[PDB]
Amino acid sequence: RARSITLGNSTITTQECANVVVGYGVWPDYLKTAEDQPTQPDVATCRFYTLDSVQWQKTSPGWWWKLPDALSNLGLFGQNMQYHYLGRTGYTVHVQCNASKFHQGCLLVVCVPEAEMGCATLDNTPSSAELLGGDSAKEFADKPVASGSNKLVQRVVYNAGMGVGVGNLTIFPHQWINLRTNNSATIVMPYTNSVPMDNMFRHNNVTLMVIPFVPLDYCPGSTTYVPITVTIAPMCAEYNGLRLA
Amino acid sequence: PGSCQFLTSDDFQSPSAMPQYDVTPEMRIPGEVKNLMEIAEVDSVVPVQNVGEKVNSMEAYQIPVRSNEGSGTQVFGFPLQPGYSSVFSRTLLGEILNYYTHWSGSIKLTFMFCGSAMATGKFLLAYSPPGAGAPTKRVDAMLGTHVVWDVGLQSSCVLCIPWISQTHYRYVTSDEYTAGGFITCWYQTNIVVPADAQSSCYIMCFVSACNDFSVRLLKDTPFIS
Amino acid sequence: PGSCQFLTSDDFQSPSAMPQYDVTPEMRIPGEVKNLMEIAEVDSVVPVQNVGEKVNSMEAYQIPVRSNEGSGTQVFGFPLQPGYSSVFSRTLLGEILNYYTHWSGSIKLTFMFCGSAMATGKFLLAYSPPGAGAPTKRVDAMLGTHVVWDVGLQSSCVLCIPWISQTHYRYVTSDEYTAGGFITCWYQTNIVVPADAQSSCYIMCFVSACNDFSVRLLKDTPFIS
Amino acid sequence: SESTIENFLCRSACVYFTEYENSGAKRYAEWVLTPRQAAQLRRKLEFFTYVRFDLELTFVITSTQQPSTTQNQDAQILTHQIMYVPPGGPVPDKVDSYVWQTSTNPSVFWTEGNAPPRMSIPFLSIGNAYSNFYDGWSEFSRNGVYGINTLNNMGTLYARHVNAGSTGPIKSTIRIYFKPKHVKAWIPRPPRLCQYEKAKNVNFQPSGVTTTRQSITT
Amino acid sequence: SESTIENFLCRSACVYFTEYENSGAKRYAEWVLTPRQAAQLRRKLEFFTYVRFDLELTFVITSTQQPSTTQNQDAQILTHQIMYVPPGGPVPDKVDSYVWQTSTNPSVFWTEGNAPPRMSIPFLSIGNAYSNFYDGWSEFSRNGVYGINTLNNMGTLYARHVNAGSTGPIKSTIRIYFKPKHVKAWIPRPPRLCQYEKAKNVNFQPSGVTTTRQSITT
Repeated sequence: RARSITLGNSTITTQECANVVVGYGVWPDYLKTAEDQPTQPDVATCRFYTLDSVQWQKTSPGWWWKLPDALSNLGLFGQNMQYHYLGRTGYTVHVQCNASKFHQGCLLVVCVPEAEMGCATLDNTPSSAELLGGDSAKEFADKPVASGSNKLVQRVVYNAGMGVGVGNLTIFPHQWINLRTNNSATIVMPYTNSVPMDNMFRHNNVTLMVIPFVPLDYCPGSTTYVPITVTIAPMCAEYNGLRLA
Repeated sequence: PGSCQFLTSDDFQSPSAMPQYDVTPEMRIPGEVKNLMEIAEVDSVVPVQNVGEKVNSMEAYQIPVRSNEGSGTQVFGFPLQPGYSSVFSRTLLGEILNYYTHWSGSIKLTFMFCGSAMATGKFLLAYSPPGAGAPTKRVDAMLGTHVVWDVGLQSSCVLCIPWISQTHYRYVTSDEYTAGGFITCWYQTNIVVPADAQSSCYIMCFVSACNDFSVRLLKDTPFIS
Repeated sequence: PGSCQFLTSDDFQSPSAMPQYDVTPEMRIPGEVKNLMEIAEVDSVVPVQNVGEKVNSMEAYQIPVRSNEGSGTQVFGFPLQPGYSSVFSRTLLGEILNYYTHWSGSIKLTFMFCGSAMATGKFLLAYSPPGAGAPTKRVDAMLGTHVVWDVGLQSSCVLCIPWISQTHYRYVTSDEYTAGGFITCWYQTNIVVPADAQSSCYIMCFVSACNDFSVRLLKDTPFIS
Repeated sequence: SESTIENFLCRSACVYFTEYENSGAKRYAEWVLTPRQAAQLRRKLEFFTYVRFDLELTFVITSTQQPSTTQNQDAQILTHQIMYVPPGGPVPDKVDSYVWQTSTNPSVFWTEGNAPPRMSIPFLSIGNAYSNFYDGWSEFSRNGVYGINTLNNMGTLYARHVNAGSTGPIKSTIRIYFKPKHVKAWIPRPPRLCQYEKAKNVNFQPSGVTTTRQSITT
Repeated sequence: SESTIENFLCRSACVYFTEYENSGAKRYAEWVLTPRQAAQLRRKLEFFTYVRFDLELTFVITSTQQPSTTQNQDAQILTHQIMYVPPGGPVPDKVDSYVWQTSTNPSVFWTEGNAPPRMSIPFLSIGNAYSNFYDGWSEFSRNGVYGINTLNNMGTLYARHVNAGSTGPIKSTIRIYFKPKHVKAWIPRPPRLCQYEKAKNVNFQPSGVTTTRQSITT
């Protein structure tokens, strides 16, 4: 049997058992300086924003979506980021994947905080175009990016673009997806940052990475892809007060 | 004797360069690390197939399983020393253990069969005691501390190997360690798949730690050049 | 390590050069300063019209208001950073704030219309939020945090702008600060005077501080050459 | 017990070595406080995202007699001045500048032949924690460089010779030791794996996952 | 908290630098105690009308070997004497005078190579507070200069070489640090705005009120 979770206008279908993964044992609650720093909360912003689906094929390295940037163009969240300046928010990823019993694979859904990416050329830093992809996921690469006089972000799948071992990414809140057992993944991310409030257009709070460790395999005749689908809901988001004390 | 000398490892009180300056109070940031042992207790994917160009790719982690030509053939095998060993020296556990000169404890191993929901087989995970050598055949492996793992019923098998300790000083690289055990996998039965289902499937391994783990005499990391 | 060294910022006990000498007892002199914040809470006239030779005169302080050619035209405007800003860097508030590297708090602004007792008009004092740019027209200003100030009824209007903090390190001079708000004045209505009464009148501004003001990391003053 | 962060990140590490003279073009030293130059300490610090700590600086100053041909020498005792410029403070453009006298820069005078000079710097962030990793731009405009928050500024360190001791040339070397204190760390992250290239960025060259072996059954 | 006058007017500021030798015309230093010479500290003191405080004087004495051609040198350790002449006290006319021996002038002898010498002077006014600003004449008669009260006299400071160390020439520089203590301030007054000219008067050159801008709507 399935379930339905209605947040505002949106409604989404989920399994009775969802095994939610709270980020660091902390639920994304509100903020606990009077007139000097007034703050105003926004509620309607909370709702289920469904991003474009991505086709998972046999030759598919991985994907990455910056959580503040991805919704920077959709509904109130896209608007509020343009109007208010300082804002703090928490998230609830809902990576769902549908494939038959005759498909086989494995995916790692990991929420990485402060994922500072590397650059092909050691001398310079990556351009925001090759770093930020709006209304569309950014893909990894199998072979290393050719270095030269360019600002291409390093995108090899094994180094993960942060220059670490991709087998150790488990340290961060994560969840595996075995196409023979688990079919979805839920991760609740609290607000992780040095400051109580930060500018949302100049700093990405969390990064969502989905990398297939085991390649998708199927027999000739089955559907030749698997449509991974991501749903993001901003949680307990508050912004600065534009009033006058 | 022992005064008016600068010792790098000493704990004394120092005169503050800038006094009368109010430091910012602390806030609640999620996920505060108290001890390094907690990090070493998160399961990390283990590159079992670090053979040739497999390391410079993503197939190093996945272990290939083929139904054909496996009546009783070995699937994989590696010694049981975390730090100093090609298969475990780069995991989280191994990276924490490459900082200390003396470490003893127990290791947890988790295997996850990643294949179709319609594939069934059996495997024979055997644990060789430290002094004893790796088993030559499937029978030798059975006459020991084995675990028959059926992938139709359970999709994941967990082990808890004890008697794991430092085997050498500084840093050494060696296959078949004398004072360390060996974990090997044997094809008890072959992979049985129906029509229109891939019979080639892969496994994955995750190494963790346990409550009974000690680490002493911190030193320099050998991975820095 | 850390002894037999002279550190300029240290608090130790010193041997008195002249002991056995009775210092004169203290008396009651009026107006004892306890903290520098009290000084920063006295309203100071703000040179809004620091344009050209206006600074080297007395007309820098006064703001000129003309009834003619002001159906909806802007009267004045300036960013909201006290220290480091031509309009506020020389007031009492700005002079205290140019000693500290980190300061946050709220600013009080008072406008006093200085004209005949027979002149009536309206003004539209608008406050732009930090990120938002200064308003282009009177409508843009109205669709925000405005205060319609009628000079017939009230002769003085007071504001209390919050979210005021340090925007740069060291010392910078810049018009239109990115992380600071803008205060602008618009002619809602024109100055209506009877016969035998001057229609050209002036305004004045007074900047103060508030109870919620902090100042840390004292440094050198940049006005000394 | 030895794995607590207080016992893991509180080791006196040498982070800078230079030399200044009483004569010639080189006459003073400077070093912007930054902990990313020594890779042995950088790799340990990069196990966590946000770290909050205090610094205990120890300086080892040794002077050697430079080879020369100046006759009739008879040196006096050398006195050094180490001026620590706090964030947002004036910095000297030359040795005999008027910035060495400013009162808000806590300089320490030390006379040759005693216990080494040492001063402690408190948490200097205007925020609540230093950020080892930053996933943003320094400025809202495109001009701002990527991954360089202006909130991890620990200041700068200038050293010089208060007086020229003798008439001959003398070269003095200064070694700086970094000892973090009261260390709190949040959000642990995976080790480097790759080698370091620069001190300003996380740029790297793609490398293998681990070292190879003869076979999977070996 | 950092804005209390105790945290605003208690910074070690260098207020005097000179040099004296063991041979030649220059043989001693002198400096009438007065806090109006360093503009960085004068401008802070001039925020209040009457200030009452105590003084902690720190002297940094360093000796360099002057270039010379005297052969067969072998210096001994140098000893300096810093004599602080209290208000209304005898002052030396030469180095080898008989005023250096007087017992009411608290001189301090310091041998080269130790911690710097330091002495504390108490409130020396015969009145109840030092007057930063005076709106009167020093004397009832026209002879009295304007704005110079004779009640802010903090004394004078003389330094010399107790003995000539070697047979060669040596020049010793003395830096004086001013640290006010127990500071009480009354009647706050506006900042300087104009630049300083002399140390004895408030004379100034008329200047603008502030810096200019393009327009009133800018």
